[PDB]
Amino acid sequence: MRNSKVVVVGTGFVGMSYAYAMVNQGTVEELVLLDIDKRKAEGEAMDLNHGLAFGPRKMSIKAGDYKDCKDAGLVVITAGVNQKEGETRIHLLKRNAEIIKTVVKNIMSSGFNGILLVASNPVDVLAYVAWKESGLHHSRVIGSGTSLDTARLRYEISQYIHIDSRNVHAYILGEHGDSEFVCWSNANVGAKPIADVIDSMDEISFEDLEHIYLKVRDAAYEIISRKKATYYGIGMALVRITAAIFNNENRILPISVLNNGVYDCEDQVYIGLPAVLNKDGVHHIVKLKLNEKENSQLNNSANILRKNLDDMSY
Amino acid sequence: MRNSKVVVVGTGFVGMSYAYAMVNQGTVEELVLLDIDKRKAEGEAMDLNHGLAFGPRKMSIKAGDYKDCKDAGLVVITAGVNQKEGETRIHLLKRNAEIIKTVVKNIMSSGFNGILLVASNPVDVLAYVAWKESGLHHSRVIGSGTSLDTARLRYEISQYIHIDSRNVHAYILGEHGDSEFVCWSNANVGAKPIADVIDSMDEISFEDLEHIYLKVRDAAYEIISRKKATYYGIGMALVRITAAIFNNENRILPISVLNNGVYDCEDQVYIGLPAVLNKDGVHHIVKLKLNEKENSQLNNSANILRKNLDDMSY
Amino acid sequence: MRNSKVVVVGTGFVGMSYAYAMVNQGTVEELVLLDIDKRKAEGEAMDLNHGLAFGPRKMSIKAGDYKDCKDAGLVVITAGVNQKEGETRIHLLKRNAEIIKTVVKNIMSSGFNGILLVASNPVDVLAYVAWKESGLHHSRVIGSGTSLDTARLRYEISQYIHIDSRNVHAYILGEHGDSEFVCWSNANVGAKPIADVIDSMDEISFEDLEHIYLKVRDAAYEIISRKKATYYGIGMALVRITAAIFNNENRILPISVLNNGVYDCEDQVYIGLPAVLNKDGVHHIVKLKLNEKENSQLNNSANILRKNLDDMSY
Amino acid sequence: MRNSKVVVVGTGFVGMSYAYAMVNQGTVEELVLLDIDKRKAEGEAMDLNHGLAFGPRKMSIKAGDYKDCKDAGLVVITAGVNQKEGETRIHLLKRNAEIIKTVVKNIMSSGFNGILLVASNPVDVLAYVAWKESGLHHSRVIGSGTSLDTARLRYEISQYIHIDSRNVHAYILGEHGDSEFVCWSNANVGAKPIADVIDSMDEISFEDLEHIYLKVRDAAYEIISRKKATYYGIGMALVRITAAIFNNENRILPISVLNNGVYDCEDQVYIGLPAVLNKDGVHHIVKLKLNEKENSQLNNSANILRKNLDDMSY
Ligand SMILES: [Cl-]
Ligand SMILES: [Cl-]
Ligand SMILES: [Cl-]
Ligand SMILES: [Cl-]
Ligand SMILES: [Cl-]
Ligand SMILES: [Cl-]
Ligand SMILES: [Cl-]
Ligand SMILES: [Cl-]
Ligand code: NA
Ligand code: NA
Ligand code: NA
Ligand code: NA
Repeated sequence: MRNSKVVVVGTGFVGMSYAYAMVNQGTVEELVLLDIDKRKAEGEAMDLNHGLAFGPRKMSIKAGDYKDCKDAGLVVITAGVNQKEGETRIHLLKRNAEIIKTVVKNIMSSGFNGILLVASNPVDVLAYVAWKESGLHHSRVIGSGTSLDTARLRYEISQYIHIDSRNVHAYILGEHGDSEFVCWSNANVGAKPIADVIDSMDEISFEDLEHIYLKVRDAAYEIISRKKATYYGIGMALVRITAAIFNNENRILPISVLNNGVYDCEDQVYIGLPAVLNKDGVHHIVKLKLNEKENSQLNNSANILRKNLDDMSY
Repeated sequence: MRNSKVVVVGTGFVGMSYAYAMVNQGTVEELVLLDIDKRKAEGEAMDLNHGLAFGPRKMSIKAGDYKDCKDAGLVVITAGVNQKEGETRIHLLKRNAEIIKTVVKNIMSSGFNGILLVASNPVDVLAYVAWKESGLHHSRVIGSGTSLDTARLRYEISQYIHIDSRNVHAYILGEHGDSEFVCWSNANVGAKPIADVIDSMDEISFEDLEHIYLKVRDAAYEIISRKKATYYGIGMALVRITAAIFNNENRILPISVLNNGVYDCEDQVYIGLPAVLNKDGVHHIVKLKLNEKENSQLNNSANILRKNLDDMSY
Repeated sequence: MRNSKVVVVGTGFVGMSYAYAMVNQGTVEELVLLDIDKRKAEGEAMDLNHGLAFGPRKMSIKAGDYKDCKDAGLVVITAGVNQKEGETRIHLLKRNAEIIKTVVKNIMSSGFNGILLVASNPVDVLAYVAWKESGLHHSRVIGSGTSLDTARLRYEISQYIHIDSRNVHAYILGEHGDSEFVCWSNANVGAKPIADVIDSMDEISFEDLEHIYLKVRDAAYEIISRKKATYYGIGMALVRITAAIFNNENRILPISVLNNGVYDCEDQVYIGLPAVLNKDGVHHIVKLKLNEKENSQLNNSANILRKNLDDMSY
Repeated sequence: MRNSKVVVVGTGFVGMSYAYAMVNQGTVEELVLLDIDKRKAEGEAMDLNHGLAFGPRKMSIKAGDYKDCKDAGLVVITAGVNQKEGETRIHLLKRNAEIIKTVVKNIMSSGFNGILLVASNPVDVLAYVAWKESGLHHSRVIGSGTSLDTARLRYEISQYIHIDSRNVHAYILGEHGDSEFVCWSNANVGAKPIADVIDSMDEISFEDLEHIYLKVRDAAYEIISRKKATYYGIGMALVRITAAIFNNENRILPISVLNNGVYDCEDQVYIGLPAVLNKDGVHHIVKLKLNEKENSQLNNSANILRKNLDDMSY
């Protein structure tokens, strides 16, 4: 048995770029848009529906309510708030946790028993929050984690070596935020280790690697400073996560998942790690052999998230 | 010989929804984004590029300048301005005509010799302006016209009769604006005339038709009033027009084209009519047998646009 | 709830062209191949599986047994036999009916409760046979009927008027065989009636229509005489029927369906008529207004099939 | 500038499975089929054309002659002969070399200046022959090499570890034939080296690797013995090679290429190696660090092909 219904909670540019990308890719049959501003969600459903006669797939799209979650295979949460003038980061963190809690309680009230995908920032902490408040098994609750950071990394590398970015197999791990890091010890192009690529190609050197990490680190800021917000990138990352689940792919993607003893960092954190996705959610987390530097960086990143969660009394 | 490069002029939500939809559909290989705010166009190119590692097609995407138009197969113009406090409609009409003129002169300076597609509103008058200022043959300059209105119509009909909207073959003709009208005399579902569908199906009646026309008429307003602007719909319409040209389809779509004696309304207006699109642009305009009411409505619509153009001293 | 499993019974070139086309289009997730020659089905599954690492969709493909039908959403039957030296047409007709009966009993034994799609020839009579032997409701048993004849017709017309064949909306109706006929009274290009197209375009005349009918009539023979058998065409027709069902499209396609009083020809025959397909099978048969000639031709075609069925004591 | 025309020479099941797969994937716009049996090629073009009204892309498909190669971007050669009763392997090798020579001379006579892709067996020797007889630069002449063997390898590995085969990044190198070998030293799943996968997963062990190599070695025989010939697998491999070129991907695929000093085996052989493909053909061969065993195996494989070529007085 298979499901083909996704509910999107929050119709800001992240949720709607995701929805539009799904419409253009024909990812699923049925889409339901939820927003605290019901009129806005209705307008967004009109605007999506009006392009369908030109789209690749027959779809059913509507604005709905939490009761529409009941038989949804996936709910994607993008809701949250922005820092107010004078507001501390812990205060805001707590306001976003309360929003996620409320969304998740409303989703669970419907009878929903599918998978939760959190894209709201800070995504690692909010995925943990959603996991705890949902009562669901952690293999059924994920966050988008470093999937977009990873796509950025592949893009940047591809510009040095002029190889299809889809042939670049390297991950950003850890917190989706300032403490993320590149796993260079397990990076290849095609089947070829990155260290060998560096030795072979004049196009890419050791110095470029640190530059690329910085570019990946600064990418969100850079986009926000130029066009107010970033959303096309995450929209396609969320589509890809969705497709791995509905197409039952057993695809390896870096996403926010509960470590739970897989890596030797903090067990009780959601954090960006490569994981196998299929129709049932997370099949398992892939355990990479990290070098000493990367393991240290993963520990640092996990400690940071665990402190955040402690401070939110989670 | 084939081209696979599109330039988008103006990176507001219409131009960028179009670009993102192309990225998700893999419509063409190469995309160049132009905007008077160069930093903004650069941010938009970053945000699109970051989703490519998850996209269906290898692409080259960058922010560029008018010189990048030189070997573009298609330039899509979305630039323009909004009414200022106190501004007359003729004043604003003239300010938009001057913007189009300037864009088009800059495009032609590059050596460009491809096709122009105008999506800026009011699209029928601005397509005529672009045609005149470009010096190009009118088969190489088009506007998006009533292609989106037509998709809306198909969507609305599909909701009554519960048939795939892509099986609904009916057009909105005329001005993309208040004087557009439904061509009911040439409308079918599958191969079946709409009048026969009405007789057969309890699901749809003569009264529903006038309602559907009103819904189509009010659709933009409705969306704008709920989410500030409409853009997902036109984005997919522009993709479809683009695909008909780059895939050399000889596809019939209702778009803004120079009447030029095909219908018996004003010859010297661009107006929404069904037309055959292929790699060379407009192969010919399809001439439908209109009934007396529709012919009158087309004349009214053409007269309105011709008066607009006169008033702009075109 | 949605299904994504198809079983193919008979792995000759029709069944396997269908399967390969599905693999290349990514139509469904799961495919099971059945053949009385188990080793052959296993070889075909190997050969399909080996292309998947290059395919657009993750799939599960295997050779199986009738018990694999139990949770299949669709079983496509292509099994049957060829005329032996000296064999009468009624004898062979009866040998094919017994094969279909046996296949269908074996399918039903599994607990299967999905949709049956018969492609074996003569498809209209064998669809009726499959319907009767299955015990299923007639909306859940169909044949491929004149869907391919219809694609041929659209192709031929497109070559005269140089319009995308997918914009040509015209049907072949009746028996998939010598008594099929073109429904010219309900034929259009885009939204434009074919009679108007003829008047407008020097490219197509009344004389061409009879020629086109003859071409469509002779197409199978022509292909068989040049490459031994026809199978790429039907393979893509079967994919399209499958996609209408699994994508729940409410798509109108001409297929073999039980008339049952919809048209005024024989009620108890399966015959090629336009029908609405969705995830539940046939939603309804579309009733076209036929002209006097076409109605007569449909009656002739139905009488022929009814005589065939009588002669088989169905 | 971009091309979108492919010519297929030889319409047996390899050439036609390739063509049909392209039609179902919409790989290119224009297809021309050539065969010494012109009637057969015409029948194959009919059978393909008849499915287009149901296909994803508008296409132009016809049977043609060598003059149609003139503006083709790619010619795919599948022509050749089978061993006769009593015939030595060197005799037959020479008969196939003469066929390739004749095809290639006829292609070059047209004015063709695109890329040659040889799929005829033995593909490595015949790619060299085509290269020499064509007068073209070796970056513009390739063979399908071990691309299919590689897809088989990925499929087999995926069945042990239950990961999307498209996440399995490992190559078969060398002769497409008995002396091919797995490059285990440069094999990963996602970004994770295969040795680490073996250590982590109970699902796959060192012993399985030798078994998998044997399965890959025996795959063609196995399929041939069950269904007479193998062709669906190579058909999709050829599509993938084609797509890398027409979509200008800079994609890494293992194909037959002229070693020419890249690896330290024989310089003057075509042999299966990973290579970067884009619109211009082979950008460069990727040089992997091979371990001692693999380097020896590559040398053995190259020596075998060089002896074959010597024996054919190439
Ligand atoms: Cl569903
Ligand atoms: Cl939001
Ligand atoms: Cl291009
Ligand atoms: Cl703008
Ligand atoms: Cl399923
Ligand atoms: Cl069979
Ligand atoms: Cl071309
Ligand atoms: Cl051949
Ligand atoms: Na280097
Ligand atoms: Na009615
Ligand atoms: Na005519
Ligand atoms: Na193991």
